[PDB]
Amino acid sequence: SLVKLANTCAHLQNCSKVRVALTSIPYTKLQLQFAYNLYQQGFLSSLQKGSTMGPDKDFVEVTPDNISTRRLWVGLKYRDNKPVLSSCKLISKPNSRIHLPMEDMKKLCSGVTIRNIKPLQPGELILVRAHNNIMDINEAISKKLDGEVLCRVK
Amino acid sequence: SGLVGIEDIEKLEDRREAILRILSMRNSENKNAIKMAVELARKEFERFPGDTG
Amino acid sequence: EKTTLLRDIRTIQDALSSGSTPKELLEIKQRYGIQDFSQETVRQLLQLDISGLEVNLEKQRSLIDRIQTRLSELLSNDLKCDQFLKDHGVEDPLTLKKNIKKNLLRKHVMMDMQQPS
Amino acid sequence: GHIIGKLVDVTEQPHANNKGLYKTRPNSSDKRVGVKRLYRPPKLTYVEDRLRS
Amino acid sequence: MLYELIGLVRITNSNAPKLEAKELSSTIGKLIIQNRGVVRDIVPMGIRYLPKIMKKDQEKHFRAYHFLMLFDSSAAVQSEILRTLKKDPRVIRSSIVKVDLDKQLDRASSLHRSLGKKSILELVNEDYQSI
Amino acid sequence: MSQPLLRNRSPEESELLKLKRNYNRSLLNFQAHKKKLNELLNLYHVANEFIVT
Amino acid sequence: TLAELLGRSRIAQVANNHKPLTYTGKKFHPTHQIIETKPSTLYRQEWGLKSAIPSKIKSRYLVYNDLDTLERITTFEPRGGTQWNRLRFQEMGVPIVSNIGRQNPFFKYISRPEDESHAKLSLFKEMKGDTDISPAAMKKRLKKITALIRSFQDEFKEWLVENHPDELKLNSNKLEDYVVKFLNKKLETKTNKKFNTEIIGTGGLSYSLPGKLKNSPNGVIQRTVVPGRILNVVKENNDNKWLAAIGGFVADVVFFQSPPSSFNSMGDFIRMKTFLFEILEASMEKNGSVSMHARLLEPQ
Repeated sequence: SLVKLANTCAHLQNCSKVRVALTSIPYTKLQLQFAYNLYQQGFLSSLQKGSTMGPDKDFVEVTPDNISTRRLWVGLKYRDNKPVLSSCKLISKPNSRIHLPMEDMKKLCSGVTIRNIKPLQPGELILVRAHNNIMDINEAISKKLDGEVLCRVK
Repeated sequence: SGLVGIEDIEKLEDRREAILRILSMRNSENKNAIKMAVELARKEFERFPGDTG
Repeated sequence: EKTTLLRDIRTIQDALSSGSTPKELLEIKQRYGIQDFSQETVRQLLQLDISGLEVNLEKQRSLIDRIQTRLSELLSNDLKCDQFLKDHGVEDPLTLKKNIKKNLLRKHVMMDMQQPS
Repeated sequence: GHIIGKLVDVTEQPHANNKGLYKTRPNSSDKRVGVKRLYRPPKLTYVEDRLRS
Repeated sequence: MLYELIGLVRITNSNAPKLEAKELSSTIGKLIIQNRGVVRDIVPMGIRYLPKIMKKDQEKHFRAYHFLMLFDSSAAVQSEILRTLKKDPRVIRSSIVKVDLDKQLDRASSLHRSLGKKSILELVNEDYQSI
Repeated sequence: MSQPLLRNRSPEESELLKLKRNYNRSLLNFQAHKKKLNELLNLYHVANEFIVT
Repeated sequence: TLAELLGRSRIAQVANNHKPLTYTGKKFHPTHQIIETKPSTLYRQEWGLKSAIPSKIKSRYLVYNDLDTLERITTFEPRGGTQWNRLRFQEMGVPIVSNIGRQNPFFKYISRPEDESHAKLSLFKEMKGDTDISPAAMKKRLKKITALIRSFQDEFKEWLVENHPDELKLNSNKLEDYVVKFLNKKLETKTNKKFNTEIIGTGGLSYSLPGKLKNSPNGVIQRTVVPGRILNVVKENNDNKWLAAIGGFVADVVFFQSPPSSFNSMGDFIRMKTFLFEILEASMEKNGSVSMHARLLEPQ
């Protein structure tokens, strides 16, 4: 759900403003892939599965009995009195989805505004979804993949 | 544990008549009649015992 | 039929305590089908379905409680668990996963408390 | 020493409750996010306080 | 439905103060029991002075015999009883309030419930187990 | 990341779940049925004070 | 850890109290813990509380409710006067005695069931000692208990038919007795109000044991003479005794035969003069008050 992803992006911005160290997001495959990319790119300190009440200390198998109570817990980073994850916005919106070929993704990473999408800025992460997998735009260009430009994180 | 006799049957029949007048559907609110109808309708359409949704 | 249960049950309990056998009883032996008039026949004329439900509910609760205790204990003792599986016909249960084998245990505990009963 | 942030799953409540009913699904309280409890300063309690009173 | 009737009967004869009240209770009780109704209780409240001088059928009153009657009947019967009470010259004031039976089948009169006795069984069991 | 997001209920787990849920519904129906009979008994005890004749 | 230390801190030792610091009802015993500061700490407004007490306070004793409040002040009253009432009682050397001749609460006596013959009086006190209980929390004592007692039905349906079958077939006058005992026997193991909050004996007013004589240079003291004040110039209405103010306590004064003539003369200013009294006895009531009886010793 792109709506759920929009909710998460707005949630992370709200948490950054108040500087909470730990927050939770909905437990779904898309959310987990989104969070994992942020973690590997250095935007998130930690990524743990858990429940509505907090991160799990020991592994808890997820089943239909507890799926409704599952959450993903992410740790936010702050350095030099500045939040590392300041902004998080969707590019492809629920009411206007954007699919780009690899050629147009290369132009976006080269300073060209494609379909009103502002080009990639220094230190910014743009995520792309291809065949239900989320990857950095630079990785999609390396794999010659065409995909939906989901969001940009800075 | 026994060794006021028994009540006359006419008195026990009057106790039954009072209980059946107090519990008569024709003496109760219309909402009670509708509650019974909902149960009857549910059992004619249910897929299994306990199917209400 | 003006005859009422209370009155009829007051004749089967007075005729059974006085010895009188008016033809009404024979009729009552047809109104209800109760050919024999004993203290254990009025108790079976006045049986309420609720009583049966109360016993079915205890059996249902027993089964659930027994299945859970059995599997709970079996899992606590890996040795008794491995034996349990072999006794029920599992081949080399030792070489199995927790989920691949707990399902077997659950399927067996529920095959030893629901099939035998 | 009470643990904060732990949710008891329905799998951990196999036996019936004080009402005689089994728990088969999460309740409404279990489905509300409880992040606020992680940040609220815990209320410190002591058994000795009860004896002192 | 359970109903609670409170009627203020006229005391015409000072020698027989509780005469029209008895005659009236019999009339109302007969309507109830003859129309599939049940009379649960009849609590006399005694002669009381009216809060003011009241009027009815071109007559004035300064006192009345108060009585309560808890009865079970259908809505149609309850309206019939109220219509007869509003027309009887004996009755000065009459009110019929419904007593909810949603939670329990045996409710005592408001007078008794005000004193802590919620059911007629509590009143009867305090007249047998302790009297 | 490699762990499956959801593990479907085994057929056995679904059987035990159905037993508990059927029991929960049946127990509540029985308890309500018995409560109604206990109120009918307490109404019989007082029906001697009610007037129908 | 810090949590362990905090629990044992001197501030933790003071039991939580939100009772009104300004109470205008009847006072029978202390309600707040007196806090004392040394002269050196008083010079620096240090009382061991959260914040400095205002320098205006010159007393070394206070009583408080809250360390801090939404009004950014401490809720305290700079008074410690219940200690002087206790010390003045000690100076009168009158031991507190039981008017009912009960066992001394400060001694571990071997008691027996002599008073336990009222099992039905106190077992039901748990549900009947509800003078000031909520209309629905007290009603929760009816269903919650009914289920607990109803869970012992099988145990009492077998014990009664195995220990007293005759009563079950003859009369219930003795069956009711076996019921009261059964629940208590099955409740002594339970913990219903296992902690009793009632005042124990004197409540700490006096730990003096009766019996000792007071030696003096002029011989053994046989009658204790204490200065006091008569409050009213007319005996307590409906009572045959006046009221006196002796040592921070209000006592009932019994006169030899007549009332001194200074009463009529002084009138409503009788409290302005000091008389000598003899303290006959001192008793303790269940409310926690002290029933001091005195005698207006008049110069003769």
